[PDB]
Amino acid sequence: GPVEVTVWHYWDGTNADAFDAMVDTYNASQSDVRISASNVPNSDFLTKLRASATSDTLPDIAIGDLVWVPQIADIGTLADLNGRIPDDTLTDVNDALTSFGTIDGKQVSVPVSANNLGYMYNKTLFAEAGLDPENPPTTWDELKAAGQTILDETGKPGYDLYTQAGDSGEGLTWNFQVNLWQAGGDFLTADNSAAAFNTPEGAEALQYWVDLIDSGVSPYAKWGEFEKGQGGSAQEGSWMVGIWAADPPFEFGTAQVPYPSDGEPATNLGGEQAMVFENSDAEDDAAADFLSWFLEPDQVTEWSKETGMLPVLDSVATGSAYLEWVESTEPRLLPYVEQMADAHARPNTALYPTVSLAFAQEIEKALAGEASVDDALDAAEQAVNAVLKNG
Ligand SMILES: OC[C@H]1O[C@H](OC[C@H]2O[C@H](O[C@H]3[C@H](O)[C@@H](O)[C@@H](O)O[C@@H]3CO)[C@H](O)[C@@H](O)[C@@H]2O)[C@H](O)[C@@H](O)[C@@H]1O
Repeated sequence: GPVEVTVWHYWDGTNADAFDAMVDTYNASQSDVRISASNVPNSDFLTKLRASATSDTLPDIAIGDLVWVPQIADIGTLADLNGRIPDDTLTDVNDALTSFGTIDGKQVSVPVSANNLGYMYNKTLFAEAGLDPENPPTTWDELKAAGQTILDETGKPGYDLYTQAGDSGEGLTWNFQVNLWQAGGDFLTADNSAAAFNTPEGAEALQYWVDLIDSGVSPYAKWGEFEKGQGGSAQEGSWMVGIWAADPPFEFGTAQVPYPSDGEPATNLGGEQAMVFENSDAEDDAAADFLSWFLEPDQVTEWSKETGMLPVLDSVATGSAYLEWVESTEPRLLPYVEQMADAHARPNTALYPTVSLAFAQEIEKALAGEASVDDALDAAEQAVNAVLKNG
């Protein structure tokens, strides 16, 4: 009988139905491996893995959020996927995501879905303000000026900023990182040992946020006005194209995230990564056989099409097949697809969640008007370095 391989994931809905259909397809396509997939709730997933390490009942495959990988790598020994998944598959996978998935030299994760942040806007409100509803802003200066027009002409915020840290800080941090990278900035140093953002580039990105808030274009603590149909625009994840293209709350448009004339295009990557917990070389190779099949172009194309998630393979994101389909079926996803070339991943440190909250709490003081841009970047660097240095 087949090698039995367990997969834990947190997908629900369409995504879980799609994944179960692909498991069925793989299971019926050969007799050497049988995949048994289970849903574990997103909020329960890490705590289940910690208990499972203690009870020696870890799954063979875990599929987790990007920022979980480094934490999971400390819960249980992860197999190296290099030499298990075909070299040409791993080369094709988005480089930011294979780099992210490299811990102690081993390819301990591979992405199996992707998403990124984009610019979404309300065409009806743009038109009401006297803007061209088909011509979104392309630069920071264009966004500030178009947002100012929306505020001046309609009394509504031109652009939402994610300005409150909340429980994790990640809404603020991961929206800010986009603009830090577009300014030519870095978040941590290349070895994740220290902050790298307390720079002219960092101050350019934070001064952008503070200028938007100070003008009233992006009020402090007013996230979600855009989503209510009461706001010009917002950074939104690619998953929103799918949620809205079905039952839209208003006529929305999408674009590349506006970037500074003195800078470069950038965005931030989300999505799910697969990890194989090390057992025997036979069992690791059984698990990696399923992941190899899952990462072939035909699977990645059909999976992306049906879930609205962005493909993890460069060859699919840039392929005529997939692009023609996006143009025919979900054309507002195209800017998100094109951004896969410029997208960055967060740093692969196991302290990232603590780093991100320490960062977000200090930066929020500048957004709230309680600190200067220079003092908040100094404070954020102190908080982050204390978290990184002291472990
Ligand atoms: O962009 C606003 C968002 O920012 C933070 O979350 C960052 C994570 O966003 C992604 O996860 C999203 C899923 O893809 C969606 O299908 C859905 O469940 O929403 C989550 C985020 O809530 C990304 O895949 C992750 O890698 C990112 O870390 C805030 O914490 C969120 O509250 C905001 O929604």
